[PDB]
Amino acid sequence: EQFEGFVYKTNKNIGNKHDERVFIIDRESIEIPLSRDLRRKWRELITSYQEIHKKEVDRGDTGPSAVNGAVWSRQIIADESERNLSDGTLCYAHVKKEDGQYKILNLYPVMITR
RNA sequence: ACUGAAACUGUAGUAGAACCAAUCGGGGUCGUCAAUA
Repeated sequence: EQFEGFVYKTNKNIGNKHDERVFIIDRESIEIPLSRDLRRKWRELITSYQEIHKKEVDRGDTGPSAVNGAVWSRQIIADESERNLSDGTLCYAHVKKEDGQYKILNLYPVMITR
């Protein structure tokens, strides 16, 4: 198939990780209102990612001590610009179907998330 | 069409009486962290 879209390149965050993912915008798409609730949740979650390892990042560790062959995930080393959910920022959305509608629970920077 | 003279603003009087630098706090202890394939 031929597709187009964007690449959600994070980094080699895990030792078994081989691939980045790219968002096949060429096809089906669904738009959902961005509430202020999801905005604060993102900022709080991304603050958590960036603050938790601040000591490890500042002392110059290239990746988390507990996972070998791996480097900081994009959201951790990214700036506070990442912490603000600005126009065209890429995400994973945690979603379910209810009342016949796609409810969105959270926005997450990675597949298996904090 | 003759300058008055002479005279300590001084004497007595404790910036002091009362007031707590003090109240609370085991030098203690477990699972997280990373995200894909």
